[PDB]
Amino acid sequence: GQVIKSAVRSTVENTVQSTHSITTEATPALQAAETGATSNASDESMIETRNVVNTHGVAETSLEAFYGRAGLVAMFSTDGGIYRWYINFGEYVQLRAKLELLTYARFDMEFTIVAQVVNAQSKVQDFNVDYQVMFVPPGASVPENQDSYQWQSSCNPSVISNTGLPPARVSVPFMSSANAYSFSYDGYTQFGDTSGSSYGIVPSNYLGMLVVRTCEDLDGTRLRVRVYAKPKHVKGWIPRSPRMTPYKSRYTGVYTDTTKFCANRARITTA
Amino acid sequence: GQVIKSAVRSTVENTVQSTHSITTEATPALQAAETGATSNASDESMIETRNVVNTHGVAETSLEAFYGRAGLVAMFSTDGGIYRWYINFGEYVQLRAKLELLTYARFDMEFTIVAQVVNAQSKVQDFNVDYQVMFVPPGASVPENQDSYQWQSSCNPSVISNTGLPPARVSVPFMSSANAYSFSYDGYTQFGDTSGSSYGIVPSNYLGMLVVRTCEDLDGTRLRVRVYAKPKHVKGWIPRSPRMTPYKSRYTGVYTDTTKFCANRARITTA
Amino acid sequence: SAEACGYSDRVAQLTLGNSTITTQEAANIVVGYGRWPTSLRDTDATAVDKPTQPGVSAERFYTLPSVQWTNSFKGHYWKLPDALSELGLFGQNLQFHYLYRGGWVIHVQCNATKFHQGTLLVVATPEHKIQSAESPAFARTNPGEQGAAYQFPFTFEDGTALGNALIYPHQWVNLRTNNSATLVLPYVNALPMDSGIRHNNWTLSVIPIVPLEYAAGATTYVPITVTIAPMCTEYNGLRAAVTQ
Amino acid sequence: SAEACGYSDRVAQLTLGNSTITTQEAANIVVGYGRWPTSLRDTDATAVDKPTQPGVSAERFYTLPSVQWTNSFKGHYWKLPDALSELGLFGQNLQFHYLYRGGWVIHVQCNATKFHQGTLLVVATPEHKIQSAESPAFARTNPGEQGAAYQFPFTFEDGTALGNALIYPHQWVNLRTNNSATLVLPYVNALPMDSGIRHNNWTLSVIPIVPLEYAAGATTYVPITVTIAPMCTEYNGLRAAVTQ
Amino acid sequence: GSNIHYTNINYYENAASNSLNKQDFTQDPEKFTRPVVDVMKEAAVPLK
Amino acid sequence: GSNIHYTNINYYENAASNSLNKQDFTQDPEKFTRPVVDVMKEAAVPLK
Amino acid sequence: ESLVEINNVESAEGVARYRIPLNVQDAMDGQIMALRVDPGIDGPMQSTLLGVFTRYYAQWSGSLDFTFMFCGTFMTTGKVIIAYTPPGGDQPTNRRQAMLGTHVVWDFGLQSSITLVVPWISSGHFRGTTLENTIYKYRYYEAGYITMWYQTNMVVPPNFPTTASILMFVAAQPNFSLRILKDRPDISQEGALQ
Amino acid sequence: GIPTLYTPGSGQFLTTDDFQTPCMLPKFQPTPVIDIPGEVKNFLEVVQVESLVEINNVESAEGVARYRIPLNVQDAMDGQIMALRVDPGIDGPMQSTLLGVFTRYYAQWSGSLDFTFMFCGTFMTTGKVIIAYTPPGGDQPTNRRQAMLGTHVVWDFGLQSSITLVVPWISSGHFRGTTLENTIYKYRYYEAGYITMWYQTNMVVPPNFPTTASILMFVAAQPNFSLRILKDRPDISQEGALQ
Ligand SMILES: CCCCCCCCCCCCCCCCCC(=O)O
Ligand SMILES: CCCCCCCCCCCCCCCCCC(=O)O
Ligand SMILES: N[C@@H](CCC(=O)N[C@@H](CS)C(=O)NCC(=O)O)C(=O)O
Ligand SMILES: N[C@@H](CCC(=O)N[C@@H](CS)C(=O)NCC(=O)O)C(=O)O
Ligand SMILES: [Cl-]
Ligand SMILES: [Cl-]
Ligand SMILES: [Cl-]
Ligand SMILES: [Cl-]
Ligand SMILES: [K+]
Ligand SMILES: [K+]
Ligand SMILES: [K+]
Ligand SMILES: [K+]
Ligand SMILES: [K+]
Ligand SMILES: [K+]
Ligand SMILES: [K+]
Ligand SMILES: [K+]
Repeated sequence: GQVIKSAVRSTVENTVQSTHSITTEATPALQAAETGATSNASDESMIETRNVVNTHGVAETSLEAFYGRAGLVAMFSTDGGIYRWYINFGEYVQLRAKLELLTYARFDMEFTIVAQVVNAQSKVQDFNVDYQVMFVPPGASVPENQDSYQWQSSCNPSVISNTGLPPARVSVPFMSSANAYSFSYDGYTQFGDTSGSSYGIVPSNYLGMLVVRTCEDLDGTRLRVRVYAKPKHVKGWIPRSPRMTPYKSRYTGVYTDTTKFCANRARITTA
Repeated sequence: GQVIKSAVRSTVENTVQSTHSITTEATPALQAAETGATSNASDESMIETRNVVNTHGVAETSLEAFYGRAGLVAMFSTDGGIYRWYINFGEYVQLRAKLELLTYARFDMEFTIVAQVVNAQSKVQDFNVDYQVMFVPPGASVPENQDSYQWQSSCNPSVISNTGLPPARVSVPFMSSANAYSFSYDGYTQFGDTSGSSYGIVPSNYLGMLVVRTCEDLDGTRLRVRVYAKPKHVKGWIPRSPRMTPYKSRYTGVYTDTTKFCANRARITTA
Repeated sequence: SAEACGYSDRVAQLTLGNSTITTQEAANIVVGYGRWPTSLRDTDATAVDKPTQPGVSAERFYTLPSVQWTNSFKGHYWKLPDALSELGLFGQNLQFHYLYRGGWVIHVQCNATKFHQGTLLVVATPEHKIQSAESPAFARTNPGEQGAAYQFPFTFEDGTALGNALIYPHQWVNLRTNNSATLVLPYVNALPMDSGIRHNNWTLSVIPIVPLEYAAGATTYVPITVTIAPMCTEYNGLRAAVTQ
Repeated sequence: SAEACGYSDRVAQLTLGNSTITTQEAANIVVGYGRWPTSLRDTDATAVDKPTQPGVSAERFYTLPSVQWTNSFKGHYWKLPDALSELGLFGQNLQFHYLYRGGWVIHVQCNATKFHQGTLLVVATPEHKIQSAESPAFARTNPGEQGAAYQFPFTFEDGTALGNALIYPHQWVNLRTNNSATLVLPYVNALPMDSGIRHNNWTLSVIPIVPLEYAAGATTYVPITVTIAPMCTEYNGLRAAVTQ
Repeated sequence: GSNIHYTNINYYENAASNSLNKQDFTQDPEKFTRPVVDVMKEAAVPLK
Repeated sequence: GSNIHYTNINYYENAASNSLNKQDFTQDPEKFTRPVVDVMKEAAVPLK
Repeated sequence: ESLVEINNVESAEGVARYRIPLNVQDAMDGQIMALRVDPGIDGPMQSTLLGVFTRYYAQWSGSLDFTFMFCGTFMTTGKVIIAYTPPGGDQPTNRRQAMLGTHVVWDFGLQSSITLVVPWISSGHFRGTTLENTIYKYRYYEAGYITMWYQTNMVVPPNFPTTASILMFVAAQPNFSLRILKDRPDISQEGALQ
Repeated sequence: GIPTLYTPGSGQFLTTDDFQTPCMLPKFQPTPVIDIPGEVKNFLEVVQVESLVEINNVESAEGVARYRIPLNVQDAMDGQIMALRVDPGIDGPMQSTLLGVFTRYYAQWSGSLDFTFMFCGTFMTTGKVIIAYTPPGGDQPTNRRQAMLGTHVVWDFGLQSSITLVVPWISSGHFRGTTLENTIYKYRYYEAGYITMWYQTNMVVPPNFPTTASILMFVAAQPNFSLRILKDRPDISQEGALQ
């Protein structure tokens, strides 16, 4: 079972007045990092302190406050009036790096879609057009064209809006077949295959794809789309060592080796 | 009367721990499919099981959850500023196949209309225009032109909106003269006629038509319209064998004979 | 008394099954995330078959081949349960079942003398990916009982900072202070159970952060030994033996 | 009701672990010496280490290779635990431990038709020695999962009368009556536990006493199949795997 | 999953205007799976 | 800071539709900072 | 329960595809059939009731009921073993290997049918309904195999049919459920219907 | 229809907004929450865990060697061993630490800091060093005498291999900016001071022993530490879409 409790606080710890200490008994400053434990020396034991009723809160560092805001996860333009986006958050590094701070996490999500019409030279147009975003779960048929039958969307969820209306937005629940999404997986995607391409990816994190189209054909122009995602009701487990190297691939955590993280200085004795 | 009860559950069945069994009395594994009854052997009787408090829900497979979403039922373009659509769900296969999973069903419906203006080459236009959708019950006069008197719509329900506004939407109650809609009818549409063309269609399922027009004449362009329908408050009876062949006709279930449903494999002994 | 004065005694004895491990220079014992290994709850379980719980036949200490702390030593790591997948009955139960769940007791050993200096970080990392290569080699993702040598210690083989590996359960073997590290690890996963031949829940790393040095003429051959014991294990989905 | 009128129903189901055996032409079930398998009592035990009790991983039905009831068939036999010494986790636990103790559930199968006639004696003999030869061959004393063919059925391979083998737990498979025999056997030995690789406590024999005959033209290929399940097993003295 | 603090107030006259039903239970499938006159216990043989 | 007069009423069926959680506390970090078996008091020496 | 289109081979057309071929053997321990147990993938299960609805969803969970009915003459006897092999490797190659998994030994007699319950044994609470690999790597969810072997042999009297059939049924158990509705891949059209 | 008046802000997409919205799968029922060790509710739990400071960030030090503070037998007294600005969010040795990373995800911080040091020489190697914290106002102390006038601890190498110097929160305001960027914001205003280490006596060793040894430096937030105003971590960037 759990031998270490986790009592909750809503403010940081206060400082209590302390006095001098000349003894052979209590030695707060002496530590032993070898144990694997972080020092337990308090301010009051290292110096003489005053009373400080500290009312500073801890809200902005809660998982909900840290993750509870939208970030870009997809950005693309239609081709032939259609685009197929496989749902995954490895394309854009900012949100990706945030999620990788936890090993496992459960959360609902709010997706927001911002779309505009652009021409061949990628210049934005003031043109209102209806667009459809359809969620195609794995196993369902993905439309090949802008007018394929799958767009009937009688079972697949779809959202139809217009570039002239406010951004489209819908919430999605925690959908994994697992009991938490995994942001680090030391294993393979299947039995009987040990090729590197199938390592480090947990399939249950892939819930399908979003296919987008304009309901009718645009003449010479395309639909530009940005998809934002915002985690909600976050529950997380096992904090991880933060990413310290640039991302190189969308599906793997491969990186370029380095001999330093921070820049060098002239000498260790000059701050 | 009813000799078999139907108690309701909100979660699937739990698994209870079981032990070994060596007897001549209880023989759960032995069955007789000839009776017409599905096996009643439980997991606990076939193998030694552990306790599993299963909290998996059953909500997503309820009739309401299965049918409760919009699907395309009509799609057309005006001609001469008008279009007459006979209300029936056989044109687009996705929703059609879903409904045919039940023999009889009662439900209200939410209709959603999405319309845009397109030119002769079928290219979408950013043009806001007022359009009118009028429900003409059987027996009422159907307008011949975009400006006929029937559009006065003093009795027929009509909905007037604009391609610049959000999709139009209205609910309709369970309107059949019958006590349930029928998705399979082994009979004829009338007495004294046994021609094939009048077989397999129950007239009470046809509540009329939707006639559409632009309130004023478009210059060289047309109105493109999509109609979606979403069943609500569903009550169903007698599950049916699912469609297993492509649909060929809008009004009949005629099909092309086949000698197999799934694709072949090399041999029955290799999975 | 050790618990009376509020300190941790430097001696320790670990007894599991028919095996006993002792050390006279320990530095307390770490219990990962403050949690001891526990059995799967009926409300968390999903697989319905009655599980197999081998007990002492699998929950005991297995000692792996030793590793030499060479001059060029960058570190060494082992994947769990991979490293024991072919040792004793733990290995057999792992091979014969689709599903496995269990905790661990890890004991890393490295003694030198009061004339040597050096420091090893002993860390147990959950879901530790070896992703320094575009296409990771199976020999490095699943090195077996021999374990594998580190090639990129500074970046922890996964693109993070070695110095931040302390966020995971760990201890240090600082030659002037102790000669062993002990870690108790609970089962961690996003699932109640998983396949022991397709997924490694933990990775044990032993990394030299302060190079081994010593008074001129002292013993230069200093081995590092790892002894691991599965704890509170259970298996489901019995069939013929299958290895990765 | 079967127990009400005082008779034995001809159908039966045997469920152990993840295995279930059914028969619709049984002839009751025999419980050797009226005793079901039982665990070793603290007052009978001598080995002091905590035992391993594998449970469902080893206590389940294992089906061995079938044997053909040929025209010249004299009978076939299997030694226990020898026959399963290399099957599943039962075999693994047997190999990894010095000591073993356990019972059995044996199910012999042989179906023909109402147009065939023949009778097989299915007997489980404690300490059955194959001593027809001056120096018994290991291949015959420990035939493994394939079992061995009888060469001297009349003398039961041990110098006694076949007809008196009925003093041991047994049943008959008389084609006109039943197509299977089932025997539950408790552990029997002069010791609380013993080595599973040096001693076979029971020997299962299937001997034709009335030759297989049938209406001209009927199926001539009639197999005999043996399915055996270890029951209430425990092991002591863990070490590396060792086979005889 | 579903909320325990849902506000259900109908703004329209006809029930057809109401939102989707929120029950979603399942029932014993016996009328479809075992529509027989004579009960056949799981422990006994089906026909005798 | 935060309000003491906040109105929390859910308009939708599924909890996934709900607004962000409003707790935001922190807990004793011991399971991460001091995950050791033997308690080591701040006033005494760690190892003895 | 509904019939599995189990004999899906070139030589079998229409109704014959529901029959598992059984015949008098002249060798022992032979195999009769094999099948992946996954209810939503392309194959023998796709046209069953269970398969159709499973194909309307993205995830599933629960034990499965596989029932078999012998259809030979009253005089035809035999014993077969039906086994479920949890995932990890390939389908079992011989009876000895198959026999190590979950199984039932079936004896032909008055009660014409037998049920093999494929218990829910999975790492996660749910499994994806497709095993599509190229894009999603869903082969990760493979649920295992079901195989059938001769336990003894099919035996018949003189001049009797030396071949017989077994019908295979499948259904969901009471602990079965589905999640995430999706369009059934089998229903499609190339143009409006008239 | 209830009379309403829509206001400014209508239709806008504020990334930090918090409204209720229709669910794509209204009747979906998620998998149960199971018992998983290590649940974290607030990242303050993480920054309180000690991590190594990349303190020896000089040209000659590559990789792992950058975590080691060089110590050697002296032939002069009162010499300096190392120096560092204590600010947790600025570029430098602290930026790659746990504390540094999270501090870099925020614009303001407050609280005492824990700097722990572990000596890694041989059991026979002795020594005493003084570690001092110099509150702001001037430049880093030039000699031990000057440094010694501030907050400090005298560390004696022995059985207990480590020592902790608490850099108490001593600031004019309740919070400090996490960057000291000057050119634009003049944030040098928030400099928190320096931490320096000096030989109190000397590192002494027996015959033929290594005359050089190392000290590892750890840092973590104290229980009165907090962060405000989330911002994107400057270290995470990309020049094009990833494939
Ligand atoms: C119909 C409206 C469309 C709106 C979008 C719905 C998207 C549904 C998919 C949600 C799945 C989120 C899973 C997040 C985890 C992915 C992590 C990873 O990339 O590894
Ligand atoms: C005035 C606004 C117009 C909105 C549309 C109203 C439509 C009213 C008709 C509803 C009838 C629905 C019956 C569904 C059954 C048809 C089944 C079939 O095709 O066989
Ligand atoms: N391919 C069609 C034209 C496209 C079309 O009408 N597609 C229909 C039936 S295949 C559809 O399902 N459309 C969905 C939509 O566009 O909303 C043709 O035969 O000309
Ligand atoms: N046909 C008319 C022109 C059309 C017109 O005015 N139609 C009238 C009376 S017939 C009407 O009912 N219009 C309905 C509408 O357009 O809303 C004429 O005589 O020129
Ligand atoms: Cl598939
Ligand atoms: Cl497949
Ligand atoms: Cl800066
Ligand atoms: Cl600066
Ligand atoms: K306080
Ligand atoms: K202390
Ligand atoms: K601290
Ligand atoms: K339940
Ligand atoms: K039965
Ligand atoms: K059933
Ligand atoms: K046990
Ligand atoms: K047990």
